[PDB]
Order: sequence, then structure tokens, then C-alpha cells
Amino acid sequence: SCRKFEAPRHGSLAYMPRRRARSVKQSIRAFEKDNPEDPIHLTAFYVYKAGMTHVVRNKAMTIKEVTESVTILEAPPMVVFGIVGYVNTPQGLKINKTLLSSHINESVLRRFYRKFYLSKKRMFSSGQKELDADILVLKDSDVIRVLAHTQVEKIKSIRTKKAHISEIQVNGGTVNDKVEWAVSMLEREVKISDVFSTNEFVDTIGVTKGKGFQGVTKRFGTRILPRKTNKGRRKVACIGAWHPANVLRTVPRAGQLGFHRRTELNKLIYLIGNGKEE
Amino acid sequence: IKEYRIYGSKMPTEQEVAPQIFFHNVFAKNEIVARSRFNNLMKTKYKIKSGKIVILKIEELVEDLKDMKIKNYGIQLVYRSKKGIHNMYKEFRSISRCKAVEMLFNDMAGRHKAKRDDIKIVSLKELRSEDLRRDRVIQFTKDDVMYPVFKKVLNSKYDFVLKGTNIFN
Amino acid sequence: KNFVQVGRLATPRFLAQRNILYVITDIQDDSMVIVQDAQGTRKLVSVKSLHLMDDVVEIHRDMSVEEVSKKIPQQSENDFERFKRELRTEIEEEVLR
Amino acid sequence: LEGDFTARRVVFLKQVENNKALCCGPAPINNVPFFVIDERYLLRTSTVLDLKEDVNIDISTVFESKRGVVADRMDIDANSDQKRIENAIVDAVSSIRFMKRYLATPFKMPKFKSVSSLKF
Amino acid sequence: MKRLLCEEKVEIPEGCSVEILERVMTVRGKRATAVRDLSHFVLTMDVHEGHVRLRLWNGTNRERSKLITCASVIRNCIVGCMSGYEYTLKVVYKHFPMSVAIEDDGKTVVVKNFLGQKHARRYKMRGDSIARLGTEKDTFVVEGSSLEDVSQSAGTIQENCQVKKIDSRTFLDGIYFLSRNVVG
Amino acid sequence: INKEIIVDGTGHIAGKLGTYIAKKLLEGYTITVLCAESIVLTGPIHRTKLRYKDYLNKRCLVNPLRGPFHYKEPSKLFMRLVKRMVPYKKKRGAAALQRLQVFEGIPEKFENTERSICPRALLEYCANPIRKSATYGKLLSEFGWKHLNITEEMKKKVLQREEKAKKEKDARMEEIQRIRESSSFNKEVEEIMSRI
Amino acid sequence: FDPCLTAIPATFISHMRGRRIVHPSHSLLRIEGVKTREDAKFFLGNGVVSLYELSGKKMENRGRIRRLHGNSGVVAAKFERNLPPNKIGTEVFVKLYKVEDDDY
RNA sequence: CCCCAGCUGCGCACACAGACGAAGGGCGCGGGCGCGCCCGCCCCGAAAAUGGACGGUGCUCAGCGCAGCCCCGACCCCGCGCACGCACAGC
RNA sequence: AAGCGUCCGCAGCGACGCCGCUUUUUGAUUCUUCGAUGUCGGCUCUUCCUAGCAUGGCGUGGCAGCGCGCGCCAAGUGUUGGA
RNA sequence: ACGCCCCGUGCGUGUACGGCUGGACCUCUAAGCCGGAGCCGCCCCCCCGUGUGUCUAAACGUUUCCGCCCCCCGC
Ligand SMILES: Nc1ncnc2c1ncn2[C@@H]1O[C@H](COP(=O)(O)O)[C@@H](O)[C@H]1O
Ligand SMILES: [Mg+2]
Ligand SMILES: [Mg+2]
Ligand SMILES: [Mg+2]
Ligand SMILES: [Mg+2]
Ligand SMILES: [Mg+2]
Repeated sequence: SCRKFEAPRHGSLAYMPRRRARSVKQSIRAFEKDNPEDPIHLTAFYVYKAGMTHVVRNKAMTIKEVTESVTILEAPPMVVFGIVGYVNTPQGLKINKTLLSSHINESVLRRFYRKFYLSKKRMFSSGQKELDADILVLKDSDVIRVLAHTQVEKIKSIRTKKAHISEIQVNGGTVNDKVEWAVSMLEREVKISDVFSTNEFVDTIGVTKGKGFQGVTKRFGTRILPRKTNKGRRKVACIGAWHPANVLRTVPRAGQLGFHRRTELNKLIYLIGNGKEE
Repeated sequence: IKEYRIYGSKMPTEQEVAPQIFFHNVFAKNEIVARSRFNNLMKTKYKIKSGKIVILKIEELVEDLKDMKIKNYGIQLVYRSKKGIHNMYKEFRSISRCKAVEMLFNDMAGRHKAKRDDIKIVSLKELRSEDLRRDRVIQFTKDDVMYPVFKKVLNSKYDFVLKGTNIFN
Repeated sequence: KNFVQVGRLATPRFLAQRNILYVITDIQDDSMVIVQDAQGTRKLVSVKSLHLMDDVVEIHRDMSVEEVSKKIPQQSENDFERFKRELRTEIEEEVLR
Repeated sequence: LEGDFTARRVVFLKQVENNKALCCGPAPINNVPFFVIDERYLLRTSTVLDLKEDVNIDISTVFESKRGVVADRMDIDANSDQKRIENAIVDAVSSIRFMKRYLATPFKMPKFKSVSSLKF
Repeated sequence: MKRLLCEEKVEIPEGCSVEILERVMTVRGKRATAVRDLSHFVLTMDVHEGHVRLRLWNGTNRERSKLITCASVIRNCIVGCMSGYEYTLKVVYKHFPMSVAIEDDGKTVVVKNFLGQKHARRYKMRGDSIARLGTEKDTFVVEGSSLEDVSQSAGTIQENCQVKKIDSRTFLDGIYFLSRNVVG
Repeated sequence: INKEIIVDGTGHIAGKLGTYIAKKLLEGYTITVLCAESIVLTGPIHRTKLRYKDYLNKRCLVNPLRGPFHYKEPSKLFMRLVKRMVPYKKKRGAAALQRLQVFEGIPEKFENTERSICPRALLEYCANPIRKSATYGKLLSEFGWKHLNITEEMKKKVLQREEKAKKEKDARMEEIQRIRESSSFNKEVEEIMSRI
Repeated sequence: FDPCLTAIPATFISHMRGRRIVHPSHSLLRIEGVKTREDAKFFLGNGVVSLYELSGKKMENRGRIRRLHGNSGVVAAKFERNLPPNKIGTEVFVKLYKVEDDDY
């Protein structure tokens, strides 16, 4: 029969199944819409979370002083070392041509090894006579992305020399000029100030803090059962009706909480600065 | 189907040596339905039931289709629906009388779901073009009528063929 | 666009029976039509069962069977003859080299 | 159709006892010796040669080709009357223009379109 | 009733050429040239003897009704591509003066202060249609080369600028059709 | 026997094409269906959309990960049609389904191939022109298949290359015909038959 | 010797069956090019062979086209050994000579 | 088509219809009778709870009707052989 | 559709009657279960239906506005704290 | 968490419905067309598993680094 008092569902079904993320680095699943009248620019960057503080800012409406929590994302410049071109196929997007630089350093080829200290470092032994043929087929692409890696050794607090590699879409005009910019930027660093600016909204993609196997009260916020409850209070009591004779996937069960991929929209950049300058 | 003229009478006895001879013109599938449609009319017009009927003659009325033109036929019929019994008058153009009633049966079945046994024909008269009452059959009585074929029809039995092959023409 | 009219030549719609000529002698309705064979026999057929040829023959509504059959235009293989046929193309492809 | 030779145009001579048939596609022309097979395995074609000679030959030693076995028989023999009646159908094949190529060529199936096309 | 043949022809006047291939029609008139697709009709379209002929064989009353609309849509496309249509619209208001104004060279009409509303109702013009103010004030006229794009462009304004959610008997303000006629 | 058929899907009624496809598949034919975005569903489009929304509504409430899967491509939706015209749970029907490959448009693997049609399943043969109809790509482009325009553009570039090669090939059929009719060729031919 | 040189290939499409009950002694064949019942009358009584391999060794299972089947030129054949349902969809070769019901 | 076996013709219907239904209705279409009736098809009336059932696929000539010729299909019937029973040229 | 509704059968109602639907009531029955299917309510938690309460779009009024009534489409999101 | 931040807009089919043109004298309808719902579908977001692209490797089944991975060790 009908439940006596109605209430919203505990937790979103949009994020169920709550599984662990497949990686710690998340690739951009969707870049912004490429506008040919826009100038050539990159669309993403890869930063590292340093910590939080709060700023005080004047909120003009009369002026009222407000304080707001901010968070500081350390962004060493990313080195562009490859180009990936895509074509619009009736099955979707397809790799048209991958063009790498002749130089791949010890940081970014640490990523290609599981145990690097025991390795022989022979990845990417790799001709420059085929560049113009590879640039020409790359000009036939529909979507141009650069292969950029992070410079994780520049942080030095993270005991990680192994770099994070990702594709960043080159948005601008006339795919000819996209790869002419991209071959210019091979083995060059891209600053965070070149990609973003202050008071603009960005989307952050990352993996949450892992909480391990958690019960339903933390995982979903279901009500703790009363004090008299035999066999446990931090539960959902009825996990399903008699029919259907299975448990639905919509019922909150105990499992993995945290270490999920999350994309948060419209995070405003308050300040872009350098950690050395005051 | 076929047309039958079935002659019959009461079986002659010592009391009635020459009974009155009757005949019925039936459009039937065969002679056994034609005997059956004759026996009901002797049972219901007169009171002669089928045990006391002798069927004197059954002949197939067949037309000579020597030069085979199309005649017009006006058919007065009585058909029984699920709801009642009604009179209808239908006009057809056909080859023979026995083909025109086949056009009657396929039309009453298509338009009214009247089965062949649910239909009794009052009269079938071959008509002039001037005496036709249906304007649809009048259109084809005009000389020099012409129309094209717009339905596609295949020129063989095919399961799969290449694209270039003509199949309709 | 070939029309169904009296005097329009026709053949059976099947390709294996295209050797037979018909001529439309009378029109019943949208769908049925009397055709006359070159052998003089007439039969009522469907319009869908015919493939209309391009030619129309000078026939009017009430003509005799002999009168229409005057105006209809006039219309096997062995293994050895098939061999002689296939050998002809056998050499014909060799000359083109 | 089913013999040692099994796609070879030959000519038919005589029907023999126990359901057999004497045949010789002439050994100069198509390299086929005298043989007897079953009567049914001969697919009949419409063309007949004009052979007037008597075909009552000394069949006692002729190589009989069975159905499935492709057993390699011994080569050609003395051929007392076989040489004469072979030359009579080489005489018959010379009168007709392309018939020499016909008996030499192995049989190919006609491209099927109907069973009327399978008349032979 | 299934007549054996229903036929009507549309007399192509002098100065325009009509070309019909596989039930699409290209008219080349003085005012504009429009290419019209009539393949939703099941008809034989041919232009012969200077009048486009539509013929229907053994057609039902449903089909020959569609014969006539194909004839009237060809009549309208011809004199739209020859003369051109224009629709006249009267702006009616009791209390608040509506101000209609054209932008984008007559490709859009703004309507402001409709019933004292702040929201500016813009209405775009479906292709090859031009709006301008009426020579009489409190009127604007939309004019173009096809009756459907003219009467829909005017028709959206007559549909959207009525008064809804307040009583339409007491509130009579809105834009209405006055007169519908061809150019000249 | 050449038991490999390449079907062009334009102008075909879907379930009527699928019966002749599945009956061939169970007899050992390997069928490939091209241009599956143009396979036709008869009737007006709104009835066909309600049939699709009825399909989308059916899912496992307990676990839709194992529910009735809903296909937005015309190729996988047409594959789903022929899937149940064979006995696919048995090994004879699943083996037959491995001989289907259904594609939208013409991929360049199928450039210059020889495409077939099922004329008993054609829309111009079966349907009345009074009746409405709609293709798969007309339906499914409003149900999440985003690739209608890129299919038709790449379809056109294949058909223009094939029309180009047909313009070259039939000219070679023209000149070979004009050569084989020439009296120089004939007396060359009767000279060889003289020597045989 | 190729089978397609002298014999017409026919695809083994089904056994003779009901909707459910299957009688495997009679195999239904579809001869190529044969599309009508009167066309298949040319092949009544004709021998038929199904060629297969057992441990790489070639075998001939011989049969006779026994009766017609349907209106579409499908014929029913009875072989020495019944055809397995594995071979449904594969080809068997129809001979051009008649054989008898006793003697294949 | 699953699934053995279909073709030739003539009609009719468009409603996610055929594929549960009433009273009462429908300038919906097709026939018929004297604007009103009648007959077919369709429509409205016609709303249930896991997602889902003309059996499914699907079908708009795979629906609703008819005709012609054909085909498939039981251990039935027929014929033959064998087993067993009988009072046994057989049943 | 008798009547009511200022006049006005149908804006909205609607008697006297009649036709249905539903299985959310209770019976009727006794088909399943008596070598047992744990019997009310609540708490908890999920889902579904629409005969739609709110929220979205509308049509209608005996709708001036404000409001209220009647009807339509739509089951997305909601539908509380207490004696 | 009792604290703080983000959940923003869009696009499309098209419901009811309003319209346009327009037939069988009007007519939103029979053909066609326009607009149109918190619905529906995309987009976004999350998950899945299959693919795509790139990189890389010696000897004579054994030697063994020839390419590596895994355990072990630490965090
Ligand atoms: N009953 C009909 N009367 C007139 N034209 C028709 C009819 N049926 C089809 N058509 C037209 O015939 C053409 C298609 O015929 P087809 O030559 O078969 O492609 C199209 O222009 C149709 O509109
Ligand atoms: Mg307790
Ligand atoms: Mg079958
Ligand atoms: Mg018995
Ligand atoms: Mg128990
Ligand atoms: Mg229990």
C-alpha cells in the first residue's frame, strides 16, 4: 500500500552505482563548443589542489563586505608534447592522426612505466621527414587536441615525478591554423594564465576523497533507526517489497563512498597568481 | 460459380398424376447447393417439402463467349446481415452472367462482409448503357476511356537482386 | 506513360512469358480488361497482370476476333549449339587481349 | 556423370547386360578409352553422330568404370576391333565442324536460369 | 464516387516559366523565383501548352480534394512569384499605446507596451518576407513572394499578441488582420 | 553458390526486409545491410514514435543494467528486428545472426561493391503512396542518434565516387561493344574458328 | 573432380517436419534456380550426394530426391544416412541422373 | 520470419488499429434506401498500479472480407513388414 | 434531460431512469495453502498507477480585476509538524 | 554539520491547445505548414565494457635481460 508520509529519495540515482573511479587523473569528457570566430586557445588545464583559505571581498550591490571560502590550486605550466587529430565519423569521433614530438622526457615517460626504477626506459625511441606528411593529414581533421603533460616535479611536495598526460582541445578557427599553432607549441610550456583568467567560471573535474566501505547512513543519509532497534540502527529497515521478488537498485545499500569522479560546474576563479611572488 | 436452371415438382402420385412443374434459376457453386436453394423455395413459397420433391432436370446455363465483349449487368439482390435482411441493387460490367455475380459476391463481401450464402439474387438483367443507374459503371461505358497503371507489379519472383535490374517494367 | 486503352498492346507481366502478345479489346473497370491473343483467344485478365507495351493498335470497341487478330503484329537450344555459342565468346575475349 | 572420367563428352555405342552401356569418346580425340558404365550416368545430349558400324564388340575385357572409385586402370590394349570403330567416329566427327572441340572439351554445367535452360 | 479522371489546369501567365520534374515545381516569376515541392500529393504534374496540368486517375473524393488544393497552391505560388502578397495588420488598444517597429530591414517586428507589458515581443519573418509600417498609422504591413510565408509571418503576430489569461471580452487589445490582397 | 548478399537499405520496409534477410541467414547466407538509416517504417511518424516510446519504457525495474537494451542507432535497431526473426537463443539462430552486419550509410569498405535489393520488401512495391512512412534516421535522430547528417554527407561522397567509376566503366563497355561490332574484330574472330 | 561440374548445388534448408516434430529421414533441399513446383519436377527421382569429411577423409552420402515439397521448388530427399542438423545451410549436390528408391 | 507450407485476382479500413467491452454518439470512409435511415470498416465513450505481450518479431495487401488453384500437416486412414494376442487363408 | 440556475435544459448543476468500469471497501464462494505462507498498526525505505492535490501549458465560464468554477494534456518534482 | 561552495543555461521532437494556408459556402485538416507543457529526447553529469590510436622488445623449448609485469620493500 502507499507509504503513509511522502519524502524525497535518499541520494541521487544520477550517481548510482557509486563505484570507485577508474583512475586518479580524469580525462575531459566534454570540451566546450569550438567556435571558429573565436581566437585559438586551449580549453582545459590540469592543476593540483593545495588547500583552502578564505578571502574577503567587497560585494557591491551600497558596498557590503563579505568573506568567502576559496581554494588554491597550484598550477605549474603544462608542456605540450603531442597533437591528436580527430574526424567526425558516423560512429562518432575517430583518431585521424597522432603526432608526437621528437623529445619525450623522463617525467612524461615515467607515466608509461609501472616500475620505472627497474625499467630500461626504451619507450618512445621513435624521423622528421615524415612530419610534413603527418601535419598534412592532421590538417584534414575535424577536432584538434594537443597532448600536454603536467610538470609534477616542480611542486616537490607531491613525491611524484611521474607526469599526468591528457588531451586538451584546441578551440579556435580554421583547423589549418589549429595545427599550425599546435606544431609551434610542441615541447613548450603553457601557463595557467594563458588558458584561464580571473572572474571566469570553470568546471573542475576530479576524484573525491575516498571514504572506504560505508554504511547507508553516511552513503545516503537515511534516518538512523530508533534506540530500541534490534540488529542495528544505522540501516535501511525495509530493503524492498515482496514483489518484485528481487532488491531494486534504487534501494540504499552499504558500499563504497567517495573516490568518485565528480564534475562541479561554475566554480569562479577569484585570483590567478604565482606562489613565489607576494 | 455457375448458373443452374433446376426443374422440379411434387412427386406424382395416383391422386395427382401430373403435378405443377416449377423451375428456379440459381447462381450456385454446384448442383448440390442448387438443389438446396430449390428445395427451400418449394418449402417456403409452396408447402412442398424436399422429401416429396422430384428434381426433374438440372441444366448448366452457360453463355457463349464467342467474341467476348463486356456487357453491363444490373443485379437486384437480397442480402442478410448480422443485424437484418436488406435489399440492394448493384451494377456490374462483366463477361458473362456467371462472372458478374462473382463480382457481386466479391463486392458484397468486401464492402459489407456478406458471405455467398447470405445473399439471394432477385434478378440479374443485362442492361444497356443508357439504363445503367450507377455513375461509376457508366464511366466505363463511354467509348475511348483510358487510364494508366500506377501500381508497381514485379516481373518475376525474386528474393534478392542487384539494384540495376528492372523489376517493375 | 502507357495507358490502358482499347488497342494498347500488352504482354504478361512475367519476363518468361513476354513472347506472348496481347491487345486490349475492352475495358471493364480500373482493374479488369479483355485481352486478345494472336491465336484469336480472348480472356479477361487483370490490369495488374499485364505489362503495357508502348504501341497502340487501331482497334475500336466492337470488332470481330478475326478483325483484331489481323492487326496484332507478328511475333530452342542444344548442348552442342550452346558449346558453339560459348566458344564464340571464348575466342572473343581472347582477341581483346 | 559418375565414372572414372565423369566430366567427358563421349558417344554411346550399345546397351550391355546387367544395366550397362558401351561408350567410347574416341581415344585420339579426348584420351578416353573404351569403357562400360551404368546406363543412368550418361546424360543424354540431343546431337547424334552418323555411325553405321556394328557395335557388337568383344566386350569381355573392356575396363568398366564404377561409380565412386577413381582406380587407376592399366593403359591402352591391343584393340582388335576397337581401332576400327574408333576411326569410324573420328570419320563421323570430321564431317561436323566444331564437333572435335566438343568431344575434347570437358563438360561445364550450363548457367542455371530455368529448367528450360537445362534441356541439352 | 471515384471518377475516372479529374483534371484541372492552372494558366501560367506571361512573364513566368514553370518547370516540373518528379513532383517538384520551380517557378521563375518576375518578383521572385521559388522552388516548391509537391511530392506529398499523389498526382501527375506536367506543364503543357502554357498551363500546368494536374491529372488524377480513378481517384476517390479524398484524392480529388487533394487535387484541388494542389491546384490552388500552384495558383498561389504563381501569383506570389508574379504579383506578391501583402497582409495588413491593425494594432488595437484601449489604454496602453502599442509601439510596433521594424528591425533587420523588415525581417523582424518588435511589439512593445502590449497591455502595459515590459516584455518586448519580437516576431521574425519567414524567408523572403518584408515588414514595414502602414501608411496609415496604427498599422503595419508584411509583404513577400509566397502566401504561406506571408500569412504565417502575419499569423504568428495575430496569434501571439492576443490577450490571454485576462478576460478577452473586456480586454480587446491585440493585433488583428485588416485586409489581405496581392501587390497591385 | 555465391551466398553473400549486400543489401542497400533505402526504400525498404523494415520488417518486410527482415523476413527475407532472416530466411536467407538461416540458409547459410551472409547478409550485409547498408544505408540502414533509410530503412522505412510505414504509417505516420507519430505512431512510429509512440511505438518507440513504448520500447523505451520497457526496462528492468530491479536492475536496468540487465534490462531490455534500447538502441538509438538505425543499424542496431534493425539488427534487433532480425534478431527475433531467427531463433537466436539456439545455436542455429545465433550463428545466423553472426552473418549479419548492418551499417548506416555506405562505409568505404563497401566502396565499389555490388549492392542488392529485396523487391518484395520495397516500399514503392508494397505500400500505397497515399500512406505515410518514415525512415529509421528520421525517427532516431530525435531519440539520440546524432549522426544523420554525417552519414548522408559521407553517403554522398561514396555515391559520387561510384558514379564516377561507373561513368568510366560503361564507356569501356561502350568501346568494347564498338570494337566487337567492328568488321576488323569479326574477321579476326572467324580466322581463329577457321583454324579450329 | 569438382561436384559443381556436373551436379547442381542445393542447400539443405530443413528436415521434413511439423511445427515441432521433425522427421529426419527426409531432408528438404532448395535447388538453385528452381523456384516453382513444376520446375522441381525435373528433379524428381534424381540422385543427390552430400559430401563431407570425417577426420579429414572424404565421404559421400548418397541419396534420392523423393518428392516435391511446397509450391516453391523445395524438394524432399532421402539419403543413405540421414543428414545431420549441423549441415543445415550447407550445400548438397543434385545429380542429373535418376536413381531408384531401392538403389541410390 | 521464428516454423513445415502461397501464389494469383477483386474489395475495404488508418486508429501506437486489428489485439476484452455497454448504453450513447461521430459532415471519418466505403456501399445502399427513402435531409433522414440502413449496411461494412474506423473513431469517441475506453482509467491501475514491476517493464511487456495478436505467442514473438513485426506487419498499414502479415489488418478486415472474398474467389480461384495449390501446398503443409497426427501414432488418423491406406498399403507393407515385424512383434504379441486370438478359436489364427484373417482380425 | 424533468427541473434549477434573474431571462436561459446543458455557464454550472441535474431528478426520474439507464449503461458501464474498477478491485483501493465489504460480501459471496471455498480453487490454492492446515507434516504452518508469522496474523493489526506504526517506524524505516524503495518503487509504481492516475481516477491530477500542488507545480507547467491550455480551453471554457453566469471569466471586469482579484478570485472561483468546469474541462483538457501531462505522472517530471513534490504532498509537512503536532494534540 | 549546526558551517561553506556548486546544481547554470541551452537544443530538438512535438501533447493539450492556439493559429496559417486550404479543399471536399465557411472551415486548424482531409494534403501541407507555424507556434507550443514542470512531459519526452538530446546536451551536461555518472557508470560500464568493448573498440580506436600511439609506444616498446635479444639470443640458441633453454639461457637470460631482450621488453616488461608481479611478489617483496617503503610510503
Ligand atoms: N491515381 C493517380 N493519378 C494520378 N497520378 C498518380 C496516381 N498514382 C500515382 N500517380 C503519380 O505517378 C507518379 C509515380 O509513378 P511512377 O512512374 O510509378 O513513379 C507520381 O507523380 C504520382 O503522383
Ligand atoms: Mg529488542
Ligand atoms: Mg517456411
Ligand atoms: Mg491405426
Ligand atoms: Mg515457515
Ligand atoms: Mg515468508
